[PDB]
Amino acid sequence: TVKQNPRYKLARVGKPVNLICSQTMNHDTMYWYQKKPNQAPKLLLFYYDKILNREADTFEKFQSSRPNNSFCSLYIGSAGLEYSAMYLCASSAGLDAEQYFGPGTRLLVLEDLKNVFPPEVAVFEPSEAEISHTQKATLVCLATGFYPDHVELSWWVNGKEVHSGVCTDPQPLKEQPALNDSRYALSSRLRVSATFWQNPRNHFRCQVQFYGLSENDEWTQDRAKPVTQIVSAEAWGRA
Amino acid sequence: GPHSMRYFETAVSRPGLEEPRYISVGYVDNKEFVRFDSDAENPRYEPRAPWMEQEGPEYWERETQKAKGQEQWFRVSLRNLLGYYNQSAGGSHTLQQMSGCDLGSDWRLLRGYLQFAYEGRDYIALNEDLKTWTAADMAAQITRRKWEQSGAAEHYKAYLEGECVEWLHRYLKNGNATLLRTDSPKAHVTHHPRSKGEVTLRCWALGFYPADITLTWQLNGELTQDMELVETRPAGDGTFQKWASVVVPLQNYTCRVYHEGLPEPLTLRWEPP
Amino acid sequence: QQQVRQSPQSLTVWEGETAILNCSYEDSTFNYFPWYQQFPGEGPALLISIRSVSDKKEDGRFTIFFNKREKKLSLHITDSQPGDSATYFCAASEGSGSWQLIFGSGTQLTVMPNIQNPDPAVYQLRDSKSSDKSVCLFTDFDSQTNVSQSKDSDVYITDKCVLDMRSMKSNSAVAWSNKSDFACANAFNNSIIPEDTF
Amino acid sequence: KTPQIQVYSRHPPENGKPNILNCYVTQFHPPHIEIQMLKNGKKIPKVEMSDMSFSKDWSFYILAHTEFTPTETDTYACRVKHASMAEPKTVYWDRDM
Amino acid sequence: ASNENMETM
Repeated sequence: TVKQNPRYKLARVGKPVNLICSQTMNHDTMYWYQKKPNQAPKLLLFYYDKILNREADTFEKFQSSRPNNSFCSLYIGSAGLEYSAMYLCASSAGLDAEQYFGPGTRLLVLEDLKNVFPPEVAVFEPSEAEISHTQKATLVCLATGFYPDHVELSWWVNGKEVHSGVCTDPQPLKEQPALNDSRYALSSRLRVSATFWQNPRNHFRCQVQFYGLSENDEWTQDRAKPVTQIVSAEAWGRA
Repeated sequence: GPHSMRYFETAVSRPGLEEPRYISVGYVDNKEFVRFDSDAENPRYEPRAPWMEQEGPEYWERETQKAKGQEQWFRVSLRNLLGYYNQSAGGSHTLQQMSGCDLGSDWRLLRGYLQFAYEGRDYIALNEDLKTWTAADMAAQITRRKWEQSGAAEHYKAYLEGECVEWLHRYLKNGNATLLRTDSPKAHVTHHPRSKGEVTLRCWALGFYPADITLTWQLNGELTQDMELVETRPAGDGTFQKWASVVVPLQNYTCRVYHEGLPEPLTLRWEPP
Repeated sequence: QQQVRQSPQSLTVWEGETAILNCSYEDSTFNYFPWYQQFPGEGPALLISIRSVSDKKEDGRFTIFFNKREKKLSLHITDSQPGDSATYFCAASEGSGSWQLIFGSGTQLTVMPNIQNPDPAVYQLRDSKSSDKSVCLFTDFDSQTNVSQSKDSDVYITDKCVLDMRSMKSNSAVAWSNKSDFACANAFNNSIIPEDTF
Repeated sequence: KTPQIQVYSRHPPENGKPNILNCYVTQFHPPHIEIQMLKNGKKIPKVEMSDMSFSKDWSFYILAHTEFTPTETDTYACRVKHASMAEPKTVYWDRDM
Repeated sequence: ASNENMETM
């Protein structure tokens, strides 16, 4: 109902950031909240039609722009380590009415983008013993060597996104926890019927949406630019 | 000719009530022309001058929508000031605003005005240059810091030089027969005896428009603090009244009347018949 | 302070039971008290709200028990389902300013599902490429047993995950390592149910 | 700010000829104020009050007027109640001022 | 015509 794209935003220290939020409800008031990890969402600023209001302790750190009533944006310039938090956008019909929140944009600010890497997606075919012991077949997905924690996993069966019989880990594991700036690893499970996996025309794809570098983002390394890309792994059924 | 357009805004908080009272009063050449009130059955910008009836529904709806936004601007600003001064949530608070410009000679813009007030005292005001702010206290300095980064002064300057001048030119054209109207005062001297052998000569001035008048007593040449004076009071029919008196011994003294309605300044003495 | 404080930090309860989520406020002028629910990778959605006039608000299973004399709130979830597993937030707003909602830290709720027929087994899953990778899957185990991280940087083991499958629920854990000759029997770091391999 | 009161007639006072008695209240804050026009110590019921307005020095001003016929025996006054004053200020009408 | 204020106090 209240749009907020992208779901994850990445930026370097000293570089400006502009987070966009939109609503189709034709609301007069649009709010901006800061959500720190395991902390209460604190109100930063709001826009009533044309009028802008900023909190006495918030201002000097955050700026705000409004092209039209349907949109609202939060501006950061320059970005620092203390800005690394979840940014929620609220929407209300009136100044003293119920608030509708967006999905939120998770912001992570780093000193250098040198360690930023896209994921390697791999699909694992169900075990023959699993189809023999039980009348079910589990497909295991594996996203490896990605930095930062900015990923969106989704299972696609016959071109359609499936949510039933799908389980993704709440937090990915650190590949090397002994050192900082370590790449993450996330796994997923897709349980389908034994007869469903036996059909050779049934398509199974594991799509992983990665949020990395953009057009404005500067890259000086010999290695390929880790742009906001989609990495997928597909597998067909067998009897 | 001295011409000016002004907008006198007020926001009064009510005990416990979610919505405060917002009143916006418009003035052209010190006389009222438009008025908005949130207390009314149907809150709309109502015409207060007879020449203001010329405007269609397009003008009234646009001004009412501007007032509705201002009604909420004053509501939040009033609550933000409670946080600055660290005052109690329940109480009577007042936020006032004075905005507009003076034309000068001839229809060009002379001076820009934008002032704010809290609890009757000064808070924040836009300077003569229309780019810098004057803060009366440390709470106003936070408001100044907020408006300096957002560049609020840049857009306030755009109104006072642009829209404020443009609209005042239209109001002077639409309303000319009643706006440029001048009424000459009725002057007379009264006798009031006292003890110790003294008498008070009161120089009257009745039925005059505009309120700007000068009444001075003379002892052949110049009598400063020893002369009694009262504030210019309205009669009720759109005209004004004022008098100046002086304590003299048991006598021929001169009174001077200065008004734009009269061609030559009035010089008058007492009788008796 | 305001504050707003909520208790506990994280609450875990079994399926079918009643979950109690407590909250406390300092400002007595607070009148509106909304409760928000957010799922992982999803924003807070309005679940149920309560005003200062009333002391009880019912909406099927979800109920708020407001107490003005103690300045505390409590959210009761009768017949807890695994789909309720989300972070619950509580806000508060006074008269003069309804736009400023003072939120709490939140309570992370975890509803453990009832496993009707547990069949724990470790399965060898091969890749669909060239290959050469292999993944071990410990599935259909009870909610009671726990899986350890297996104190080694080379062996990667994930936490339990419950699926739905529409036709009716099973817990699953993924184990993989880049190390050559890594057997699926290797899960000897945590206690498991005696069953089942090759 | 303590309110400043002035009691006067719209036209010059004359016994028999109907007139309008004004009560110009100035220099006060907050704008909430109570104005009562008196005749021989008794309050006048029909008193026309102007809308709320303020001056350049942020001080509020209000004008109250009533229909009256002047007589040499009748006394006129204006009682003003405000938050800045402990006791209400009552200014008596003088035809010489 | 009246004026609409920018940022709040």
